[PDB]
Amino acid sequence: CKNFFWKTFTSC
Amino acid sequence: IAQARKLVEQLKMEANIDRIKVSKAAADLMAYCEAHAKEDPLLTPVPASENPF
Amino acid sequence: LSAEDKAAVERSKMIDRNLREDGEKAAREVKLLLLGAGESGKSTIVKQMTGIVETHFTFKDLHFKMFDVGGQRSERKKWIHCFEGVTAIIFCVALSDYDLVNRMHESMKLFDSICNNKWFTDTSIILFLNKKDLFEEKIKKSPLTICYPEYAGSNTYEEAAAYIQCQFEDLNKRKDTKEIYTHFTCATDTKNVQFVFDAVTDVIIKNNLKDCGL
Amino acid sequence: TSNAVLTFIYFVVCIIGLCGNTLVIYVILRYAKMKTITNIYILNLAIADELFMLGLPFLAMQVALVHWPFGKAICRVVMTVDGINQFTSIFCLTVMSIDRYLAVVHPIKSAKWRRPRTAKMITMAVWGVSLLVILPIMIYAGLRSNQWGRSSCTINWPGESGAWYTGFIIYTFILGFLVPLTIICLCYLFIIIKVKSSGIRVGSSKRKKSEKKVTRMVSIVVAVFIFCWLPFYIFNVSSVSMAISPTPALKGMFDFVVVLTYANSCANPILYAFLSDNFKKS
Amino acid sequence: VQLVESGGGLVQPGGSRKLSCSASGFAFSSFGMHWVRQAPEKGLEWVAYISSGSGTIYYADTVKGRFTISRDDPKNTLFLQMTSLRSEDTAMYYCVRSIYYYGSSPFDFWGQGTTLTVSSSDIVMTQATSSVPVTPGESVSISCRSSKSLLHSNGNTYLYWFLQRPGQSPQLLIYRMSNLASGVPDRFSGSGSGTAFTLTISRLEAEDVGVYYCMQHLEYPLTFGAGTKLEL
Amino acid sequence: DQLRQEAEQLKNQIRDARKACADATLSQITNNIDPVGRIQMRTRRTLRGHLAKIYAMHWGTDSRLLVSASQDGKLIIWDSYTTNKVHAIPLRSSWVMTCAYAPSGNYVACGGLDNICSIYNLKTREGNVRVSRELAGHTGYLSCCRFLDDNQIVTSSGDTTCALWDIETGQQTTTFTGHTGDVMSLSLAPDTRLFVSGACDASAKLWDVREGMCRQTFTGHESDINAICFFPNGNAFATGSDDATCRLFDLRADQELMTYSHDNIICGITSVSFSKSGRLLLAGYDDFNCNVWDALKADRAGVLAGHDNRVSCLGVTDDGMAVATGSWDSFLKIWN
Repeated sequence: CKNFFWKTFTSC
Repeated sequence: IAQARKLVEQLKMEANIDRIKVSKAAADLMAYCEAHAKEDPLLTPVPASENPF
Repeated sequence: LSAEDKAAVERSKMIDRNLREDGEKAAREVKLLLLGAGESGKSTIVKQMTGIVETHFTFKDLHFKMFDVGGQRSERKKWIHCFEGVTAIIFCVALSDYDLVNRMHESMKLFDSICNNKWFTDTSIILFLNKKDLFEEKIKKSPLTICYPEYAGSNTYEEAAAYIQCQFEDLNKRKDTKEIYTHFTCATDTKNVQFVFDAVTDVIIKNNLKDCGL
Repeated sequence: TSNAVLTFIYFVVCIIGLCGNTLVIYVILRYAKMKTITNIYILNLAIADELFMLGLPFLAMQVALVHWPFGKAICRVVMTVDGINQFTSIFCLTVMSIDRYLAVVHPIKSAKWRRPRTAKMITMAVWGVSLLVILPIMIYAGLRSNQWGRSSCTINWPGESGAWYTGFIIYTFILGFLVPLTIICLCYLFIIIKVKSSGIRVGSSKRKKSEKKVTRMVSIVVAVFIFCWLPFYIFNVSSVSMAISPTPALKGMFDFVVVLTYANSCANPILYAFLSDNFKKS
Repeated sequence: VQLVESGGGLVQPGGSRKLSCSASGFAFSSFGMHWVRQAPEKGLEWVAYISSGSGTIYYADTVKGRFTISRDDPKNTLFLQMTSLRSEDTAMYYCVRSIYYYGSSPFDFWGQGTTLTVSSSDIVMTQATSSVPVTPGESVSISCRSSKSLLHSNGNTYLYWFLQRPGQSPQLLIYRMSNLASGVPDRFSGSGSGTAFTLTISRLEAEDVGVYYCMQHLEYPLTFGAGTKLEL
Repeated sequence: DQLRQEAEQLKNQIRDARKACADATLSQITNNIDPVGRIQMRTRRTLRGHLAKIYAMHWGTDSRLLVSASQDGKLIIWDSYTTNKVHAIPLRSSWVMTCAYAPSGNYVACGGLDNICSIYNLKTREGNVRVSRELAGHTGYLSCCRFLDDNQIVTSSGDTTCALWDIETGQQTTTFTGHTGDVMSLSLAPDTRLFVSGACDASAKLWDVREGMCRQTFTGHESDINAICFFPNGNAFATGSDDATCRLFDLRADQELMTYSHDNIICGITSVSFSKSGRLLLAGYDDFNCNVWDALKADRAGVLAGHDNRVSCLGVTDDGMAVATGSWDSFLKIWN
């Protein structure tokens, strides 16, 4: 997974 | 000079005309408008059933 | 329900298609209003290529229709609303009228009247100065000061004609909307039609550049 | 502290975009002169910008909550509408540029192509291609939940490999920032060279007065487009290329570029309203 | 104005034949064209219709599929290609010009027709009287009955009165039940309401002897009456 | 000298004679009449087939068909109810000022800068409309064509003249010439026994077709007058000029009965017409809209603001069911 991707930030 | 004589003759023949008082003419216009006021769709909007538009 | 009214609708659509096609064909044709002095040099530029006489020709995939005003002699303001939206106005000028029995004052008054109209606040005007053969020897013999009290300089085509051109192109009052630009007529090398084509091309370029935004 | 400022930035940018596009559509719809090719193109651009701006407040709420509670279906539709509006806006800009090039550089031969019905057909084609190009967005969207229970709306790319991320981002970079940008640059370069090359008219001030403004307008549009879209793609490509640990400053930078990519759609109505001689009259 | 039909003759059943209508003297491309046939001893029957610009084509149910109507505007011609011909198609065919706009006169000119012999919820325009005694100088009334109201929501009563003289092509007498056609004398008049129509002749003269047909135009297929014959 | 002074004295004496009868006090005649209030009308239909500036339109006597002429070079006949186009007549000279519809509906007329009044026959065999006649003889420019019958047509030209023709022979049967400027507008009386013409002289002249002499001349306007319309009773008319002023004159009083002007309008009138009852006066200004005045009270009662350019033509149906306004916006609206 990537924390930063497209227009949303995910902690994952 | 060829038009002055015609102009004065026309003015002379225009002078002797039947002129009525302005009050009578205004009264006549008012009377006509009042008499024909009923059949004026632009004044009173005709209902959509009887209106072809 | 709409028995033969459908056929009427179909006929309307068909002639509407014909209307659209005819209008699209007409959009490729350019209309040029024409003015000029009375029988002075109007017979020269027309050699390059009733109520109104329209002359039609074609140059480089562009159909030019030219409408002159010499056929009508009436009040100019009463027909000036009919020519609103015309592509450009060609206003011929003769340089032999500076010493003629006078005409330059009327020409510049007409230029002022036409360059500030209610409808013509945006149209562009081309202008060609003709009869240079007389101008070759009428300037040395007769100085240009006859019609230009405020001008003093060499009596040569390089400077005196330049001064006349500057005065004419400054005669307009709204200079930042309509472009006034000039070409020199030549008896040989009939490129005047080429200059007309280039001028109308630039006019159309600016027109659609304005129309698209920016 | 940091969250509140960014959420208010999202709110203000969405409000400005909504108001500007709302007034633009209000002006266009009310006035009957707006049934022209340029006006319908501007209308399509304005409605795309309106929808794109409407898509943002959900992102603002998600950033505020640091999770997405709206549900899988709402997340999917939000991502789909975001994709369709973004690509509709960029391709609307592309078609406006190519149409302007056709109108100016090729004025005579373009009469057969520049027709209102043909323009509306091209508009529908643009919308169709925009719907086509966001299939991954509308298929692989959904919620992802971490070990603490917080769930965020994002694209669930199938397969444990990370090649899908890079492929998708390079595809969107090429078809959403590269081809439109180069097409617009070429079209406006040809427009500028055609306007400047009208020197056979041999007229004075025709090299500066009527073309410096056009050059400035073109430069402004291209520069604002690049300045608004490039940071987002740079950040995304770095993230999918260089693995960087998340920091609050990095998070702020990310949400800031996500604000900028909408700031472009906010600025477009400003361009076509503050600098439009035929449109400011209405 | 001139419409000439050609291509008729003897045709074996199941065969094919092309009928051609040559137009002259009018703007052919701005008119719809109808093919209308008449049986050897019966009334008129509508066959086919093609619009201006070939944008609309209609057929009769008994002829649909087997017939094809087309036109050549540059050559001013109308074509009817007929396949799988049967004995029921033995008839004389007429090429009829028509034109549709606000106030026009459709079916206002008929061709001479050509003979084709093959060896062996439609609106019912019911006709009651087949013959009346006729004396010149008198007034004669003819009635037509319609199974459906011909009056429309736009006020038009789409009923047409045609007259066919002995051995002659039919001509338009009245269109839309109240309008006299071009050139017809003022003796003829038409009146009526939905599903009840009357054609009246005052001061009957010679040359008015023939068969009077009432036709409807409210919806396709167009249907004729049986026919009323006036004899001395 | 002596003759000019005599003419001036005659003018002064007729002015005094008409001033003696000016006992209007019109501020006291119209106060009793209840004002019409405020009327509202909307564009029931929009006829969009012209792709240039339209200059004239004219209703048929059936109050359905209307002819409209535009600069694109084609005049089209509209079915006002269904918005269909009945005919699309392509005329020769693209520059046209006026169009007319015959009262019988058989013919239409057109003219303009070509100085030719072209008469087209609609109800013909062979299908298409054909140019029946081309009336020629004017030395100015055709400005207004009106039909008396299918055979008599009255035209006005820019060479300070009006004429009455015979269509069959194509010759000027009568010529009216008393103006000193371009005649711009022309209106026929309902009985068609006389008409009125307005020119650049700011004077409207009343002619009788049978005689050929100007029966009366009316002044009062300061600038050129662009529109004349007859009152429905036939005993009055209205003139709209370039100074944003409408003026209602009465033939018998031979004076300016009423004036309609507002401080906030400075642009020029282009067309003027009355309603069926004569109570409403429709004026098409150059302010890209139209105004509706109360004729008997001189109070602005309505605004027809629906056009994106100047309204050039304005007509009212014979039954008074609709008002068609055509503008340079390339569309003509039909208000009700």
